Amino acid sequence: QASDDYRDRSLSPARRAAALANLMTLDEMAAQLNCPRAADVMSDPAGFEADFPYFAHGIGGVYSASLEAGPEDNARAVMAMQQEVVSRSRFGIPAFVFEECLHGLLADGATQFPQAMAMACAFRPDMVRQVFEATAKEARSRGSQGCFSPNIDICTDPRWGRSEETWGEDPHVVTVSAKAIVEGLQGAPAEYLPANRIATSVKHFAGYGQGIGGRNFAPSHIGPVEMQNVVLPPFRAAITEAGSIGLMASHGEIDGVPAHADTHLLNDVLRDDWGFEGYVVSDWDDVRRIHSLHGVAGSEAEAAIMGLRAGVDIELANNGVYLMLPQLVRDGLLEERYVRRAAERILAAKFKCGLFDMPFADPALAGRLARSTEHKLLARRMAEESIVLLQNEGNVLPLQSSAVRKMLVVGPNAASVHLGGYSPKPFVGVSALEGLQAYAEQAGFEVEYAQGCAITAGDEGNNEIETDASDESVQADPARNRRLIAEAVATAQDCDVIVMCLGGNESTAREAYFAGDSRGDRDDLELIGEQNELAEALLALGKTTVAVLIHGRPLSPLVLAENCPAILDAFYPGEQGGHAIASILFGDVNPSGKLPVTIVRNVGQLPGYYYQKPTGRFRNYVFSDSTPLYPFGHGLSYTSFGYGAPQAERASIGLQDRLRVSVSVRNTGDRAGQDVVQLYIRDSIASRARPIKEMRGFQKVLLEPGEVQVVQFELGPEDFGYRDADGKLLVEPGEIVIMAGPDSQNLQETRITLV
Amino acid sequence: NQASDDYRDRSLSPARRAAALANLMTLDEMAAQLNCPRAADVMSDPAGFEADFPYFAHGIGGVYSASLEAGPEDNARAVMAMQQEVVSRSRFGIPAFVFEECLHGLLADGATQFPQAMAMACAFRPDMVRQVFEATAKEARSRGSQGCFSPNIDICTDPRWGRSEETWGEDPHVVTVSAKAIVEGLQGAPAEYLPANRIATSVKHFAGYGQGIGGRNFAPSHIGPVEMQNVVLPPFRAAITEAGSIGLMASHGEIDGVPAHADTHLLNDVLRDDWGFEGYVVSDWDDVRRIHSLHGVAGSEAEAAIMGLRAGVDIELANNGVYLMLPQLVRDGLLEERYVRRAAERILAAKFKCGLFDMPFADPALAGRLARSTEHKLLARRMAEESIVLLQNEGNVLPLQSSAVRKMLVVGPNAASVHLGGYSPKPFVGVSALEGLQAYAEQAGFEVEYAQGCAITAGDEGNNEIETDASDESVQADPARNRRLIAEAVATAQDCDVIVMCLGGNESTAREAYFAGDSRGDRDDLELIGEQNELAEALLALGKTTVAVLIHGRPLSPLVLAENCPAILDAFYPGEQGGHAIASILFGDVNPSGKLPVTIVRNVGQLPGYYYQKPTGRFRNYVFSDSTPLYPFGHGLSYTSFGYGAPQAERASIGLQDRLRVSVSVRNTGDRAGQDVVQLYIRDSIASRARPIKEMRGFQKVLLEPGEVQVVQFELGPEDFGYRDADGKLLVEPGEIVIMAGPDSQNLQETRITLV
Ligand SMILES: [Mg+2]
Ligand SMILES: [Mg+2]
Ligand SMILES: [Mg+2]
Ligand SMILES: [Mg+2]
Ligand SMILES: [Mg+2]
Repeated sequence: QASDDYRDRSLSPARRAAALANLMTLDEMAAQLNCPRAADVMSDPAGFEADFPYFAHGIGGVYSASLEAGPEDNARAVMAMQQEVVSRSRFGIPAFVFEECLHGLLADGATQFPQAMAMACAFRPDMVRQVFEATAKEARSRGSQGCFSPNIDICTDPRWGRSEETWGEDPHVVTVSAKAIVEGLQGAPAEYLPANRIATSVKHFAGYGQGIGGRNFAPSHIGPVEMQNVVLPPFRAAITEAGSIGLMASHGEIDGVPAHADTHLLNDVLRDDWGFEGYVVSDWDDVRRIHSLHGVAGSEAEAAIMGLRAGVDIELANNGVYLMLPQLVRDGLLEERYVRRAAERILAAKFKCGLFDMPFADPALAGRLARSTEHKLLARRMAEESIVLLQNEGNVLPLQSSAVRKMLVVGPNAASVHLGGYSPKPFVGVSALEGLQAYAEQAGFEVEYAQGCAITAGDEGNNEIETDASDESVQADPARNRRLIAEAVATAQDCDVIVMCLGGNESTAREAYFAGDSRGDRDDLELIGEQNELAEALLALGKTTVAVLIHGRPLSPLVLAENCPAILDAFYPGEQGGHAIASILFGDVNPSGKLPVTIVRNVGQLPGYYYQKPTGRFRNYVFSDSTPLYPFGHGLSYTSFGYGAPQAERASIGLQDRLRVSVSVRNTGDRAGQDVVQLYIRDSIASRARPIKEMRGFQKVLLEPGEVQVVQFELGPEDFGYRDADGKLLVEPGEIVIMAGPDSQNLQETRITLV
Repeated sequence: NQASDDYRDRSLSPARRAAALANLMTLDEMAAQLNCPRAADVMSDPAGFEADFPYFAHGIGGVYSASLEAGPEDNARAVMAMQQEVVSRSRFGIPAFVFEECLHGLLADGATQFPQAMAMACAFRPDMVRQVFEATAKEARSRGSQGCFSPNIDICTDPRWGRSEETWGEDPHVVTVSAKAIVEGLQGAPAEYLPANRIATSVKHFAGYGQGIGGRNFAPSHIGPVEMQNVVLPPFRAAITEAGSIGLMASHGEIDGVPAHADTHLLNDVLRDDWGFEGYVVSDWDDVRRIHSLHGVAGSEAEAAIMGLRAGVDIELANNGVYLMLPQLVRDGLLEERYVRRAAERILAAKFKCGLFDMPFADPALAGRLARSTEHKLLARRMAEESIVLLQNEGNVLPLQSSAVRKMLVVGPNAASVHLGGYSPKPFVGVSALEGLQAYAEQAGFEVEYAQGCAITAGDEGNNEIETDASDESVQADPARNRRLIAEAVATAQDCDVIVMCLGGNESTAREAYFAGDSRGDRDDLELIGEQNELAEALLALGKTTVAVLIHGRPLSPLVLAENCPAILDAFYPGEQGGHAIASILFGDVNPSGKLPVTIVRNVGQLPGYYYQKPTGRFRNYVFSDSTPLYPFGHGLSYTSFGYGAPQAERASIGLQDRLRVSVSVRNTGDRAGQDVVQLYIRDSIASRARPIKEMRGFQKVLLEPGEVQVVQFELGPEDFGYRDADGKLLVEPGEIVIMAGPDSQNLQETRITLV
């Protein structure tokens, strides 16, 4: 360690970081803890230094350097900025260049895969890794070596406008997805990142999705055992198994403790229990908000101090409160060892991502990868694996294209592309209307379009031209909608097939920003506005009619589910989604998605997530069907599947043993198809009450007609036990019920005993 | 505690008499004091009961619900006979605790039915609350009951909960103030022994029962330790450590996987060690067994008994309970006898304190004089007059003028029926809205007609006087029949110049969802159920003078009615004299002065909406939806008007341990006398843990003549300005406190002080 040299590429990132940090002044180390927006650094670095003198020593990171630039211009703009940063540091430390990679890179010209919750419907973690390996390549070639993704929050409240960012309600699903995403973006765990990979910052640590009322920023009520067995597991796997380099903290509070000042979470759990060696980044301006919003720090200075000592390493903010850290050290108010501790984490991450050893970006590579043929094909395939068949009464689907003459494609989400939050605007891709038009051209039937109704005012017809940004969204006028509905009814008279494209859009489910009176959470889970009136008016014509749901949050479409026989749930299907919808509507693709959330019947029945305690849904609501509209794991096929009971290899095992379980699944229908075999356990008696069922595995299987297969699962003590308030795994003797089936309701079971 | 202590010495303290007695008792005799089955089988056949349950050879801890279907004198005599059977079996003559329900009066045939608990919370008259429960205790003790499973001091944060009406609202200060007045009314002011004609309280449900997710009865609550210390516990802490509640009952539910009936931290560390409780912990009905059979935490019934007893449950409320295994478990070596002795001694000390050893069992003739006495009926009338809330009075439709009315239509599902709420004797006995208005018309010289309007539940139409069984599960009223009933009321209304709509919910749409079968009582919607809005809009379209009176259990969010009907009274369940109090307020003889003790959200999708949000709790609003409350906490109008000055603190800066005087002037700026509730709130601007944007710390109902001014005085201190950490330690921190005052939680002026 005495001989350690930071210029030695054969040394580990942590040892190069320590050797470099020993050469640095207080001001140089403190500059590494700032991450403003890139825009003002890129446009006038000399003026940025004038306004923010720390920039004489370089910078920790910048956020969103893509700006409005296409792939090659983005790469060149980052190279130019990096040269400005590296020229200011005595040691040539480049900036981290942070972007969003929720479902593809948030940058002009980049491939837009289906939204996270859409992809969660696929139950194909292998394809999730591919999607984010492709995202990483696009990001890194354009100069970004880190991102503020994945969102591995748990969606327990679909009122939340950010639900679409999550992989659903289930800890197992969110955990498996977390690992696939981190390995996709970073590569498999290694001392150094492979080339063409980027650092992840798993967010938001921890409990952000449990905000009361589904209101963004609102406190979460999470007990310590609930924290350990529901909310933390995806983070623990992302950190301790897949090796995520970064982590982002949560806006919110738990029991009065803001996450950005939560030493128990940010230090005791993350550093001591889990051994995290990467960086903790704040969410936007959330260190200041320990004071300005939560009222826990008495000033900006004290907020800076609380966040740093709690364990936040780098502040994502313009003119952040971390700009005060050098003077607070020099004034005696803050121990310099906390500046050094954070800067050493940042530096080791920068070494591990190759910043010191590699070019800044690769403009020509960036141009080849962006929306490449291979990446668009992947986005199409992901959508084909994700779309969920909710119901198909009377086998209306698949449509037979030879028997179609004139199809009406109608609805607020027919002609527009819908990509979800964190997508480059304007949206680029294949709307449902365009997918069906292109399919009709090949198949030889006619397609007619009608608006039907609007969801938000001004969002009608095409989505190709960039809609007025920063303009506040307004609900669509009901009177105009009823005239649009009558127009659609009239146009439908000579159509033999109606395809209604309904749901929500990026204005009715969205992140409610801190500024002003920004809104994005809903107090109702039905289809908003006049869409139900539209669907009823079309369904009354007695035509062959189906619905395709395009939307962000999980929706509870009761009127539609009651009156429309066939419903496809596509969430946001990505830039190739329209082709995938057409292929599924006509049975060229057999739908195979399953719901990664429970769909409750109405918002007054929340919470409805499937892993309730024995008392959680013990009592039902008066005069009201209290069953879910669709249970977790639900999804139909154009074929049928028969299941045998789960078979354990032994009837009894020791507290530390593993156990093999097998399930026989057979295609009992007419068409090749995929089903998702799902494995659940119940810990019958426990030292703390446990859910009535908890998913511990799943497996999507392709089966030809009449084909039968034995699907194998392996469970261990990490599956049969639970973690206590301190994170220690308890395995206790007694009965475990083991359940398997095609969803969380149609289960068969066997029982084993732990001894 | 001395060796000379003698359990027969009435000059000794209850605790010392209980120790002296316990030293004389066997394991089996002490264990028998830990059982509390339902009274009926003990009373009907005591020899058969002892045959079925051998511990009864040594007496019994308690019985539950001995009133049965008997009136006051027969009640008192039936308990005397049963107590003689009990006392004759105990080697030492230990009588039974006789536990009844006293939620809003004694749940027994012929007892005075006061307004429901949430209704009475609207009155902001804790002095009258104390009187109401003094009257209730008299009626209970004279009939042989010396303990009750009351008050319910849960916090109503989720109005979907079918038991909302049993609580005193959402605010910790209000529920704390109410809890102390109830305990001091039922038990008397804290004393070594209960005075005559008082009974023991068992404050329930410990702790967090109201926070069950989904508003679903029995469902887990998610409560952090600081929230628990500053929201849920303060009423229990005040009841236990200040008012001296002798008993306490635990909760059905779990927090973070820990059943409350097995929560050693709650039942021992906080209740025994931190607070110094010396009374008894009684289980809720069969909840010790359910540690095993519902929660899945105990591996067996024997393990459940052990968990409950060691956690700190002293007496099991159950038939054929798991505590019947306690003697054999001690003898088998699976349980230390000292836990049986710890529990039985608490029970015995409570019995001494309640005078069971030194008093007659009951008093049949006094029981007959007290039951629904003229003084108690008048108190029930006056309480309703103080509780009914004027929600809105657009254009000053109220008060009606009696001399100006000719023909009034009284219409709606809650007009002709009496509604008293859960935990009331059936069939209900009282003055319905219709009857109250008919009697007012007779004296006033105008006509009244009645129409059903619509039904809420099928078979519940017309008056509520003749008895029907509770074994017919309730079904919702038929919409087509209701539409015909709406048309009929429309026709009847054509000749009426005034329409009074009696709407809301009933004891079937808000009720306790019981354990057995598929019992239901919680709602996933807060609007008026069924066709009541249809009925209301049909009558409003006629253009006559129309007012609405709301009669219901849970807080309701009647958006349609709030938008379309200009004058709304909220009566909750106004007790057995409620019909008269409603009529008196409709015509101006009483100026309404109730205030809401909960926040009323616009719709169930905006829950939670309780006012004391953290700064982030309602930081963001719902897309395309008015996210303000429909009515804020503390809201209530008047037939006069009140002008408020700003709160004035006596000092701008005080020390951490100082008390502070604050005054608020209020002036009657209208033309008739009336009451208002002056309300004080604080905000701790900066705190080591984030605190609510405002927290009620005082209130005072005032009565003012036209033009009269009063300067209301409040005093605040460390317990008001600070907050309790996760261990219960009061933290007071230097820095700014905002002090706010006004007639409700939204119409406030403020001043700022500094703690140094
Ligand atoms: Mg929506
Ligand atoms: Mg077990
Ligand atoms: Mg607890
Ligand atoms: Mg109701
Ligand atoms: Mg303070």
